[PDB]
Amino acid sequence: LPAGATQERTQKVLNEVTHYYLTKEKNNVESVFANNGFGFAGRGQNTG
Amino acid sequence: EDTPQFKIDIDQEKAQALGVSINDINTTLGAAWGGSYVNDFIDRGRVKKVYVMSEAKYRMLPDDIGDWYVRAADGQMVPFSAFSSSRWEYGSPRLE
Amino acid sequence: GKKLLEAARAGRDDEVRILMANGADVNAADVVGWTPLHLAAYWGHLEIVEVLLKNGADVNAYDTLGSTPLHLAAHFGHLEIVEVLLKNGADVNAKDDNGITPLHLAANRGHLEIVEVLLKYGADVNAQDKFGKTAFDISINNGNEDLAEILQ
Amino acid sequence: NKFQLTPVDVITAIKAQNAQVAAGQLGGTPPVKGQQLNASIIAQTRLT
Amino acid sequence: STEEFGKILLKVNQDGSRVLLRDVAKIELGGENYDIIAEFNGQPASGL
Repeated sequence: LPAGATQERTQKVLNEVTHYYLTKEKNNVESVFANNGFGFAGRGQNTG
Repeated sequence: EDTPQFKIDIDQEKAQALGVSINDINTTLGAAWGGSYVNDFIDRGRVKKVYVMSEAKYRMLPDDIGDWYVRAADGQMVPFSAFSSSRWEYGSPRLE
Repeated sequence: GKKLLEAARAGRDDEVRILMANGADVNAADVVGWTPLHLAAYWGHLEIVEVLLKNGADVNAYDTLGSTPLHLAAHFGHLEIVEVLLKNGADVNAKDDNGITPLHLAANRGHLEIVEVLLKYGADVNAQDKFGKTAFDISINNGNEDLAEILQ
Repeated sequence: NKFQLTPVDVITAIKAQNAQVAAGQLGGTPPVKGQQLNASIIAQTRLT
Repeated sequence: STEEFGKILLKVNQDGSRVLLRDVAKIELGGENYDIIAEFNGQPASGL
């Protein structure tokens, strides 16, 4: 997410992500583990 | 096996009332009955410890608890029997 | 006496009701003043309380700080033992060396049933400890809504 | 001595005014519903 | 417990009324920090 973007804003996005895998990849995806707060580029409320 | 042990409770309200800080209370109890490593001194060129502890005859039985005093913020000396209640209970002398 | 103190601590039914037949002292007290009846009220052995009391055990014996078996049992939620003690004449308002009563101890832990059994047997609800605290003052200080109402 | 000061007070003042402070975050976690702003709160920093 | 922390005596007023910790705060078991939201298929999850 952009700079300073909040926790609740990231979570709506990760839920849109998890909803895609479990619906439109229902044949192939077993489970999705989302982590809001830390990423490859670093930590912050705006990375997941 | 578990052994009897002397539970002593500090009344937070009465201590607060008398102007007697809890730190004055606890460090007095501990340094008297448990003793306290205070600092070091040099005994014949060799650095060694300095413990303060009550003399034996004043830390033997529950009656001796009363003979210890703490100063209040107003400057008056208050005995332990003023802000403490005490009972008996059992506990382990060696937790595995 | 020494074998009865440790047998009533461990809770061996047969061994207390054989030591009693061997003339063991019901009121033999350890170094802190705890009789076999103090031990059984502390540890919750209901049936050793009933064997000792009918063998002449001092129901209102107090330790080297003034604690009676009724104090111990009312403190740690032994309801059936509080009733058996009171049925054998337990001092419902006994005062230890701090002024604490069985009603105070039972009120601090929130034992609603032992408080109602002590009050039924006539516990002084306005009895004060050494700090002037009643069973009620304990209740408001602990935030106990249920018990603050039972204590008048 | 002109201003009734000692090294004690100098050291105290340097300790008070040359320091770094943990100040938390605007919209810090845990946040409230619909927080849209999350930002580092910057308190006192080291002198330079 | 939360109750024992609740009855911490902060202050005895002049009229005697005791200011308790629960009177000025809410008290609960909680996380050490709340910076990470971990979800497994959108359900609450922790892990190793």
